[PDB]
Amino acid sequence: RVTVEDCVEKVPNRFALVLLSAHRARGISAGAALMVDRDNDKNPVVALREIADDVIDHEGLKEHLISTL
Amino acid sequence: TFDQIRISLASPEKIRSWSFGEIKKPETINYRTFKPERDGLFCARIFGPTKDYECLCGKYKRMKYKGIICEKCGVEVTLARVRRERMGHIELASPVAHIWFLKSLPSRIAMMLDMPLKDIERVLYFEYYIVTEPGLTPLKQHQLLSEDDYMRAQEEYGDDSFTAEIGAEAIQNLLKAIDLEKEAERLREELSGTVSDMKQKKFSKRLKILEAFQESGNRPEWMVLTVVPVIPPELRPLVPLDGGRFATSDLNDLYRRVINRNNRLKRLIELRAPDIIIRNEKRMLQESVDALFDNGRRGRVITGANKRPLKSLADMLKGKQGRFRQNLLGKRVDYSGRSVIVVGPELKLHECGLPKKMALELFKPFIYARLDAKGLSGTVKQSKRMVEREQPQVWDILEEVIREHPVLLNRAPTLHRLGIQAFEPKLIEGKAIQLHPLVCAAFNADFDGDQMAVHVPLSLEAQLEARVLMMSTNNILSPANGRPIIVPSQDIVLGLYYLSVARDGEPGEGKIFADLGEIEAAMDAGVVSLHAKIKARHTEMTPEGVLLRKVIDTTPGRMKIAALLPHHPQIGHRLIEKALTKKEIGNLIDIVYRHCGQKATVIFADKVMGLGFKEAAKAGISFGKDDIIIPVRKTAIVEETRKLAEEYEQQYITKGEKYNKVVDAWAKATDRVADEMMAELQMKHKDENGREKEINAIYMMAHSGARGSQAQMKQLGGMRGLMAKPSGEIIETPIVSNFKEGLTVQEYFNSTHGARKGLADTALKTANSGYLTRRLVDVAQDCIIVEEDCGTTKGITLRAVVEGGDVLVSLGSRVLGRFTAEDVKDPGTGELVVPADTYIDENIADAIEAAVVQSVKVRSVLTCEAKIGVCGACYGRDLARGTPVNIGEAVGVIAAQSIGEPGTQLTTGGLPRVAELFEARRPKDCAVIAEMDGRVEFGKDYKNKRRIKITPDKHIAVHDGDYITKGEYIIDGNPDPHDILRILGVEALANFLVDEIQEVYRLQGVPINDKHIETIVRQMLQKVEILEPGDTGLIKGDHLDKPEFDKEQEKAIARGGRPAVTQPVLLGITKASLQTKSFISAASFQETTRVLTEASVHGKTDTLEGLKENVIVGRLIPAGTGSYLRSLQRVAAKRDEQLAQQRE
DNA sequence: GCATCCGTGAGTCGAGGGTAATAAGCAGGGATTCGCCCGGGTGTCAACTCTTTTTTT
DNA sequence: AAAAAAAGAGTTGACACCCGGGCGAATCCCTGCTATAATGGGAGCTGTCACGGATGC
Ligand SMILES: [Mg+2]
Ligand SMILES: [Zn+2]
Ligand SMILES: [Zn+2]
Repeated sequence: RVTVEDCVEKVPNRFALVLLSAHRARGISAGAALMVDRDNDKNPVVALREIADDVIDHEGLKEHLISTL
Repeated sequence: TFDQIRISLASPEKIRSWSFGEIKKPETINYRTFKPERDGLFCARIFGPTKDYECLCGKYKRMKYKGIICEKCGVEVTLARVRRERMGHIELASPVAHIWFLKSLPSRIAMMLDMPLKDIERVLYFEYYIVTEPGLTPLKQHQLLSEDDYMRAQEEYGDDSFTAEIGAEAIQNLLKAIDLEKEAERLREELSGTVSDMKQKKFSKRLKILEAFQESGNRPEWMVLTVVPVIPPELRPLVPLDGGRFATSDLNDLYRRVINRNNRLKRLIELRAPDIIIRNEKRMLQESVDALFDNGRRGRVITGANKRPLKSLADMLKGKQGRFRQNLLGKRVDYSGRSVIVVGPELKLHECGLPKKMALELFKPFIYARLDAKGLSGTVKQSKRMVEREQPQVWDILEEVIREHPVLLNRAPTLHRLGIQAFEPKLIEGKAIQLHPLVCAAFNADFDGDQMAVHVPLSLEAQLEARVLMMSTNNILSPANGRPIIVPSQDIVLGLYYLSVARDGEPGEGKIFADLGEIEAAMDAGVVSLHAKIKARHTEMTPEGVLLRKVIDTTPGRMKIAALLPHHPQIGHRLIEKALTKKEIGNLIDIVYRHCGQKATVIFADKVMGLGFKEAAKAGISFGKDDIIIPVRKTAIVEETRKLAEEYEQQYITKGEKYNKVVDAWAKATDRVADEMMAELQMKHKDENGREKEINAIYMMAHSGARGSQAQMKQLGGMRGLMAKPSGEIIETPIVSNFKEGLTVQEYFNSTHGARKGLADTALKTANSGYLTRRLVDVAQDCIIVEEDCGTTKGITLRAVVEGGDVLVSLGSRVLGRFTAEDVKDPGTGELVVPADTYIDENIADAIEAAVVQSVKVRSVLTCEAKIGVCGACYGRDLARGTPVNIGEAVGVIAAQSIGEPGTQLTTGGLPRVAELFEARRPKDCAVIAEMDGRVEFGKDYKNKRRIKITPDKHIAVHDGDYITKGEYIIDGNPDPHDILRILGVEALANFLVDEIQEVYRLQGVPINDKHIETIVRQMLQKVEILEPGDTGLIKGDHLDKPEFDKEQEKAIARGGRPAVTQPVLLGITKASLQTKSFISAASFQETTRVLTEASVHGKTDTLEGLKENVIVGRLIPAGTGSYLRSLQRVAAKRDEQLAQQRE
């Protein structure tokens, strides 16, 4: 229900956005979504909508998740 | 995990280590009870048990222990999966030579010890006798006495100091006695200081094979294998079909025959049979061995029952079951469906209709998970029972689960990347998949009988990845060129053209309307016509602020579709003044997408589609018999031409008369009636009342450009010209008739001939297009944008094409989308219009186009000198999106797809010309370039050819007296690219190839950007020769990375000696993958025989860097998402190493 | 340095469903395999004795 | 305010039986031996090019 125009404007890579939204959805699966309401939306769409009004430099947690074994 | 796949020769010790037991009896199964045999091909003791956790003979079938072994039976209890990973070996009484290293194109065994291939075949067939270890007696080594008299009568020189052997043992002893170091040292000295006329061609190959056998660690004696391993009993199954009749694979026959021949030879050796019978047995055994591997080199082995030839291991991996398209690359996929497609105007652009039957089956696990989480069901088994009976409550769960899950839809002939586009499924009745009228143009598929497949992404990352990367709303621009693909095809464009037309004679003209609502109310009452001269109030917002709504004089048809245009400068009611042609409406969607965002473009395309359909269904677009009219002057023109052609026949040379009478009388008459009917149709009739009655249907259809054309209307209403016979020439008989009137059988026969010729031509040329597309994707599959900036200052000059006094392509459109190499200066006025290195936007584009300017140096992918891959500072602006290309996007694959897309519609040029140009073969005998300067000297003294003219300081078209300079085009048409690259620079050859390809593609009317051609040309040139013997005595071609890495290492070892520099070498796209580094990418497209045998002796290790290797291994492709994930993993490893450094 | 001869290629998704032919003979001795039956370890039941939580006194 | 028992445990003999291991018996597979004279074999293309390479004097 939301275009990828603002998402590409926030992050011009167009490839890191997919991984960022996937990590945001995996985090919103349990105890999250305190920034934007659901509004009858699923996890990926709500994550993409929240990315338009959220910090884009949140890949630190994604990098630290696979930092060690 | 695993990396760095390595392939080399397998020694007998390794084969024995792999095998578990030796097979001795060719017994598959028992006839009374179907069970494995003791030593047969299907053995439980050798290939594990058949049942899972159940040994044979009913002793340890409890399945509680897995480490025990049945004493009486002799097989351990293990899962059935172990039967597929266990191999067996067969012992051979006599050595046998490998068929791959013997009958291959380059004789690998013949390359060793300088032995001809004709002599090796005689020794293997036991025909002649070879001599080795010669003494002081005659018959020196390598004598190869042919007749038996030389082996017995000529052997009267003592029973010692003379050894002679025959068969595979001779080759084995020769390979075991040969040395590598001494031969390499002898060939190294002989290579240096030699005339190098013909001996070099063999010495180079011998030195290469010797150095490969040295460093690889494979002895030369492994060619003659002694033990042959057997495939496990799972790839050659013996499953019993329905009815009790078994069905086994054809591989069991070869193994059974080999085992039988080996047992027969073993029994012969024990019985002490004569040499004549034992020799034939060894010959038959060797034939069975080297036929079990290939079965094509030697005589064909056909079974007595079946009439088809058996499929050996080599033929099983070439085209049918190999990794080409059967198992590795192309495989079946579940969670998919297929059904016919239909058109739906109510659906949105990102929504597609999906039948309830297909959706209920594809989303079964999702429905199960929803029923589990919703609480309406309990056990999973119970849930499986609820959907089987099709309860009415399951429909509500299906609509809730299918809310945002995108499904992938693709047509059968996936030519370009636009063929696969994701949509949002919506439940609908029926069994036909609904579709959008605008999206059907992208798939390139009519709605007559075509069917589309549907896929479902299961993973959450893949589901979310297709929404923002593969959605239909995002794919609005074609990847080949910046042209919108959502233009109205047939009906919307026709309706918009009908609404854009304005007629001076109409009722209710001259009134002023403030709002469109007043216009609609007046049209409802009928006081005002649909289109007529009217002055209304409309807002434009040209100064980017607020407008006073200045009055505009346009018809009610105008400003009704203009209201859908978004509010933005540079666009407004001024752009709708045109007639709204198909090209005009296509250009209109480009400017709205260029100026405004993507949402406005898609919403405008959605709004304009409904208006066009609503307007077309209200007017009388019905085509009738009175719509098509024949010109009244044609009846006189044809009779005048017939009367004029009569005098030419009585005069007559017959060839000249028949040629001049048909190309002048009928050619001029065919064009006269055409323009006559065109003028009669374009004329606007005036009704008695004073208003235009109506416009012709076919004329409007031809002018709008939706379906009608000029040639079609001419053949429908004109004279049809003259038909062509299958020979090639035009028939002299005049076919003066059209489809409206009757046609006799004689004139229809020629039309049938032409139609059948065209149909036969279009059926074969499409296969060549597919072959070229498959060949181009394999050569440019390694081109991936990895770096952002390269720092290169070089570039290639770009000029516009011009034919006489007119230009074909503007300089702004050609240079647009590429980063400027150097700061362009305005000609005449000393002003810098563009910086040194900046992105050429549309503003800079039309600024450079306004002021006249010559060619400008622009960076390109061919001039880049970065690391492996391609940087984003040389590719330029992306074609799919307005913004520049992102890092990780695959450029080679998209370039190959864009080059192969316009195929199947081509044709001295066309599809075969393009295929020959891309391969860079020999076009024809052409004059070699002089490559001299100043004074030119004579050539050869009539030695059947002119080699070269030296000036130290056949049909000839250049005089020896005139001076000659380097680059002079002294050559017929279609020059050779090899000498062109040898004499001139690589940039000249690249520009020539780009010009030729662009001309061949523009002669048919298909626009294609030169970026893809430049990328393909760069992928072509990747190897450089060697002229200096410093650190590398070879002269053969080598990859471009080795000298860049070897020269830096050679200079670091010792600056003394001499450097190494050599000009690059060109090669076709086919051979570009022949000598590639990774053998897996080469074995997929090329022949698997020459690729495997060549890479086997060298022992090349694949690093899994290319895209083809990751697809075969089943890993993430190093492009886009895969590239970003690999970069993240690399940075995480770096951070972990930094953290571990401080901790010690 | 040229003339003659032997390998590779041919798009892609869909339908359609199973098949088919020759035919020596008998005597010696062992290895294999199917029927019955005793049998010892596994189940399925009559039927004799401590504990205790109350429910009754 | 007191004081003993249907269950709950715990066994103790008492069958019912169910594949296992032998005893048989009935029957499969192998191998060799037959004495007038037998004395070199049957398909298969051949209605695509074109390239790209491997032998020869
Ligand atoms: Mg169709
Ligand atoms: Zn067993
Ligand atoms: Zn570059």
